[PDB]
Amino acid sequence: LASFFNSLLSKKT
Amino acid sequence: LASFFNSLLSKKT
Amino acid sequence: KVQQRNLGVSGRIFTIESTRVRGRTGNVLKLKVNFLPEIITLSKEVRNLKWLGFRVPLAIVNKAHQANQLYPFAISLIESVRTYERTCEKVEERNTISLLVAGLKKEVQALIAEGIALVWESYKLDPYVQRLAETVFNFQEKVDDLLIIEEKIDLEVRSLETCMYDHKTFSEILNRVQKAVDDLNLHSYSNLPIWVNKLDMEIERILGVRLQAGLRAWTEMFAWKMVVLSLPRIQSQRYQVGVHYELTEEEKFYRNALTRMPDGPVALEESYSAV
Amino acid sequence: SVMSERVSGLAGSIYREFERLIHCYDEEVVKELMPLVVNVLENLDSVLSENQEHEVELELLREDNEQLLTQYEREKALRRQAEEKFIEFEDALEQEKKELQIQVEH
Amino acid sequence: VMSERVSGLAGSIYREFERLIHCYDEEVVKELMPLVVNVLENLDSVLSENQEHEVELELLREDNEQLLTQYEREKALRRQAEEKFIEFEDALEQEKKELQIQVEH
Amino acid sequence: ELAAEDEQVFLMKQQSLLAKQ
Amino acid sequence: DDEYEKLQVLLRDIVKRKREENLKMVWRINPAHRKLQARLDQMRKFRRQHEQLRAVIVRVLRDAADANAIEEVNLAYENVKEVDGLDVSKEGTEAWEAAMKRYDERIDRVETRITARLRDQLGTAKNANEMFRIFSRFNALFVRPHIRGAIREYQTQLIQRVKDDIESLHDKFKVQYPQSQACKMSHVRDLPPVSGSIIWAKQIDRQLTAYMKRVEDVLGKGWENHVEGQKLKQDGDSFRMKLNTQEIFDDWAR
Repeated sequence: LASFFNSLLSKKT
Repeated sequence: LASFFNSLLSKKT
Repeated sequence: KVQQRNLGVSGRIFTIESTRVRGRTGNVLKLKVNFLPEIITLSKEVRNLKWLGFRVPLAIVNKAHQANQLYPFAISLIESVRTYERTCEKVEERNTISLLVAGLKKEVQALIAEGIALVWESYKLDPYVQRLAETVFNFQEKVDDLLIIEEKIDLEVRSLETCMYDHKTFSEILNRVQKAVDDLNLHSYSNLPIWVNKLDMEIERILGVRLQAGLRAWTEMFAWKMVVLSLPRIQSQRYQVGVHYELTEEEKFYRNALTRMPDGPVALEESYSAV
Repeated sequence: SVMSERVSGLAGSIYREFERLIHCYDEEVVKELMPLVVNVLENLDSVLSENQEHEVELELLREDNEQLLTQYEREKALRRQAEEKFIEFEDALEQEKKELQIQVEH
Repeated sequence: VMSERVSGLAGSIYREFERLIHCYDEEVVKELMPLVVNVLENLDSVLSENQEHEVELELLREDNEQLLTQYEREKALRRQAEEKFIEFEDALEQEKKELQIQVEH
Repeated sequence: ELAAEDEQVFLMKQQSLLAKQ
Repeated sequence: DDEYEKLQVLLRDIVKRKREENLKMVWRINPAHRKLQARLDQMRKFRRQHEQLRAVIVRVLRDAADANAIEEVNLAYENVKEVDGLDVSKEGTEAWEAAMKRYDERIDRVETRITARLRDQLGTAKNANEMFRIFSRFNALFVRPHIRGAIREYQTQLIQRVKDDIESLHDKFKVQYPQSQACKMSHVRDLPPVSGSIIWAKQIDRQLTAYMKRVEDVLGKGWENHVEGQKLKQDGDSFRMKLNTQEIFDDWAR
């Protein structure tokens, strides 16, 4: 469940 | 629980 | 001999023993109910000899009373396990239908495996007997119903080679087969689309043979192939409603019958060569 | 811990709002709010998974209560049926053995 | 009543909401209010339902244990009564037919 | 799908459950 | 009874403690109120079925035959009522037995009279729908086993008609909602197609429940365990499993 928005974040890094 | 975030918002608008 | 043997019913209700069966190299181990027939004959003998004026010992009468107060669950368990073994042998006779009743076999095996933990003197023995007997009777009648419909389905499929080449009789036969599959789908057997597709490949092969026969009998060309090519396909899960998708022409009619041509595409080349 | 459809739906709406707020202003909006949201989101799934266990335990133990009550009542009744047949057999065959005793005494 | 874990996580998102409101503008959370009060109300209501289920669970488990024990004692009494009955049966019939062979003598 | 197990291995497993308890 | 059992336990454990002071020991007890207890048991086992028959009779039998039946029911209850049944004496017991026999003969005569009042069904009902309606109106008379056994040649035809309707609705559900004309007629009446599908499946389920109500009415109580009702109930259950609308709603929500 934590993976979803972590991916949300790492899009531009 | 509505009232509290409601205050959050109107407290300075 | 009875006071030497020391009968009595205790322990859990089921019993898994292993016997060496002739015709099978390994031992085949079976399921039996922990209630010996010697207990029942002892109950009959105690009820018989007591009226005869023959004095029986107190432990023998105690065992007979404990047996007679535990008999109605035991006979029902014996009947259920014998019906289950008979029906499992009946479905093992025809290997073509094993995947159709996997759900019922799973349910009955789950009810057996739950029931293997119950001791004879447990309080739970009253509703478990009724539930097991109801489930086993339902499973047996479902198996017999499917045996009858599978025999009829095999008859209707084998009647397709002797059916005359016209759209009306082909449509009627496929309508009967679709209605039988509808009857299968109403009672909700397991693995229905896989078995329906396995039927559908065989019926597409048979229709390819019949199309080959009609094409070499042709040797208005377009009208003769629409007799087979416009036949409606067999739909497995047709009872569902609501999904607003439309099946394509390949999955609605037998539009791949030309690929199922047993002599390759050369019969279509031989048909077009005469024009 | 299997996620339900309802928690996945409201987390999808949270994902929508978070993508909208990321696109609208900057990255720095989400960087402290999403760890304060995801633990509550895990807590929703945890309390639903515990609640369904509570429900199935309630149903099985309830039906075991109604099994116990009627089984005890039937067992009490069949103890009573043992306890007057004793009395009837007792005084009947005691009267017969007493009449046998006095007829053998004379 | 508001539960304390929901109140603490509520305070976490309250200070976060204050940070985002003071940091950029007032439209940061204008589309975030009825989502987050629904999520917090969901957690509170399901936790309250769990709280009801726990206390009714402990009540029915307790009198379940009591009913199991009293039914086991009733089993003991029933079996004892049947054994006493069949013993008294056999003994009295035994000396009764000893009396009638004494009669036939 | 649905694939109920073979009866033999199933009741050997149940035989093990009979023996272990 | 329970206080007497506890006291009898006390007499047992005191006479086994007083063996050397007693030589003869019997337990012959015939309490005088047990015959009274049997009298009130028989009085409830009259009054319960009398109330059950009389409430139904004054409820649903609203011709001079019906007035004759209710007057004969009142006459039977008054003929039993005029006899003092509280007497445990022998002459009162025989008067009670005679009143019971007279009440039974009157009730059986009334039962056969209303059976003949119910056997004119073919001479009245020319179509199965009004026979359905009169069978529904007079349903509570079929708790009696004689009335239930009297109607057997109608029940088979009614079951066959219901089975034909169930098969017809099965062929209605054989086509799907996109191929149906109902989707077109809902779209021309401003119904969105998801909600139109939900509506269509719910009205099919409502018709199925109405036919289940009809077969419950025709076969009386315990219809699910009947010879013909078992297949009907099983197929109705299996059809209602396929008529739910939760998954389409969930897919629309997703």
